Amino acid sequence: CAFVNQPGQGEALCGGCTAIALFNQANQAPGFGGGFKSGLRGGTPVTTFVRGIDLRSTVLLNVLTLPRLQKQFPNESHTENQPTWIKPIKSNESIPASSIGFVRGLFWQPAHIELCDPIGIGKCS
RNA sequence: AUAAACCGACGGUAUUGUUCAGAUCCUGGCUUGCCAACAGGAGUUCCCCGCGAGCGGGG
Repeated sequence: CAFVNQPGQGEALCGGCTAIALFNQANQAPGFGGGFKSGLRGGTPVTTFVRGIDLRSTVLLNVLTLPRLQKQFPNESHTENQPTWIKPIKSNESIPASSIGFVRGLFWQPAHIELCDPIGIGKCS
């Protein structure tokens, strides 16, 4: 990578270009090893999305109807519908599992990282 | 001056040792190469000399 790739893609990042980085890192990438974790599907998980003629149609076409939604994660009673950031990961060795819930699972980001202070008016790298 | 540019897939290695291809076997029997023949035939032979139809001496 250091040999074959262009430098300076990481100088400066933005609201979008960063948020996307964070989500992508949490779900679709396996970094960084060494006592970090990747969740929940695993590492290198693959996505499958139905596509439409327009982003609008597309984003909806992959939304889950309330009952189809209800069938998969209904149990609810042991719900947590609170993101890692709203309510934190319960520290170490837990276990509990299977009670992740409708929301807290999809936005499950276990990177456990504090994004540095924002800066500047200039181009996104 | 192009997912380009700058850019080794690199180094070390016996395929080795033992081994008759052997013993037996007629290619045998029958045929013609015969008939005719003066080695005929024809003096051009190119140049110099000497003595006269020709004769010598020279290349």
